[PDB]
Amino acid sequence: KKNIKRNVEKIIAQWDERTRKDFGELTLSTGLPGIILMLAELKNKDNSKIYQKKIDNYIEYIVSKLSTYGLLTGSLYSGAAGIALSILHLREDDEKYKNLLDSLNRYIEYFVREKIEGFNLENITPPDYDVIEGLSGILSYLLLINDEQYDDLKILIINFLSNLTKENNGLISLYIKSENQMSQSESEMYPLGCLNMGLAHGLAGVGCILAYAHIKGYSNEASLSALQKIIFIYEKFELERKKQFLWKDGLVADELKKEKVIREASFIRDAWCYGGPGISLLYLYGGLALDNDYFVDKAEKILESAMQRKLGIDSYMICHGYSGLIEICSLFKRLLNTKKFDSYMEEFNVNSEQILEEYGDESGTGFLEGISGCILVLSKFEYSINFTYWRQALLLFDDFLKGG
Ligand SMILES: [Zn+2]
Repeated sequence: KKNIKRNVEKIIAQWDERTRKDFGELTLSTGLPGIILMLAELKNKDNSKIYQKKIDNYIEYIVSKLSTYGLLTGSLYSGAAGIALSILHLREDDEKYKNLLDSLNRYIEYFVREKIEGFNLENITPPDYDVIEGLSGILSYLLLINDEQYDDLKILIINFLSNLTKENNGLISLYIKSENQMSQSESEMYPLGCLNMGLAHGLAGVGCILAYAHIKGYSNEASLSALQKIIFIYEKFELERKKQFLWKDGLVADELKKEKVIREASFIRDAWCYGGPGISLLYLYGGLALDNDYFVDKAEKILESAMQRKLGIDSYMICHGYSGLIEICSLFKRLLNTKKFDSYMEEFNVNSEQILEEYGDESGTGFLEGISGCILVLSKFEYSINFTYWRQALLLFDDFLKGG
């Protein structure tokens, strides 16, 4: 397939122009860190010395912007952890990469410690704890660093997350008040608030990160109890019968008090960020971390249901499109050696040319929603050695069974 090369070239031209002349451009979500990851994964390819030059260009461009403006966030998708993830594989190549990563890490530790200190549980909102902007996503990156100086930070985050699974409002903690929803659509969708049940912004994501922390060597009775409780909550509120393997995006106070779903959702979708595909990671990781065969076997059934169904899928993007579903299947196959998703993976790769050509320009070039995320997926099918840690950003943990 010669069409990856053409597309990459145009992406490079877009970013060469942009750097020759805003906040978004330093983010994993939409900016240079996602671009650096896509190009870095193309190292086997013929133009890889040109690609490494661009990477270094974009890196120097990044430090220059950091030196002038600073960062306001340590977050995986908008802050220092996403920038650090994007260059982590270069750590031992040159002193300049290691120097940059050390700065990022110290800022991250400062950032997290400062966040936990000024935390007010009454104002708890998803970016506090979540994958995209919060501590779960930051921990995903942190757990790739083997330096024991970060042990204290890791444990501080782990304890802080676990404690959010405790009952508060009499009963509550992770519950989000209507006022503290991330946008007004959600404020109006949830006028009495909700417990967010998505991977990206909710309970599954905390669960995954706690399971991953345990296999990495970082857990205590309380974090394991947080993980168990999270899975128990998924098991309790799972939809039934014709809606087996489905979950609403959010659970409201009364439903939680009743311990059943009361009001049906208007819109559930099959996505990484919300719904079955992302939720299947919780069961997979929980099942492997807790040595529960039932959870692992359920994880497969949940994902398989979503692959069959593809509820709400209208694009090939990572976040809530088909490339994200595919990459999750590829992770299942890698860890379990399951053949269940082989046909979907094969069909996606057969359709690869049409996927890139019809890929919207409206989604931009970035990782999370843009074309470069799709290229990353397609590229690791063609050459499965990962030169980078890009998968960490999606909580796809290739090392989950490598131990600690
Ligand atoms: Zn999404």
